Amino acid sequence: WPPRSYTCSFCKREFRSAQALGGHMNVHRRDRARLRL
Ligand SMILES: [Cd+2]
Repeated sequence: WPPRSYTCSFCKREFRSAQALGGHMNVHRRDRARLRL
């Protein structure tokens, strides 16, 4: 978890937001889409 960027844990993806991550983590629910992993 860097200063100018944060992780969702579930997508282990670094983002440049705060509230967008909180919301983006709550949007998590299965894959149900493409993407190899
Ligand atoms: Cd996420």
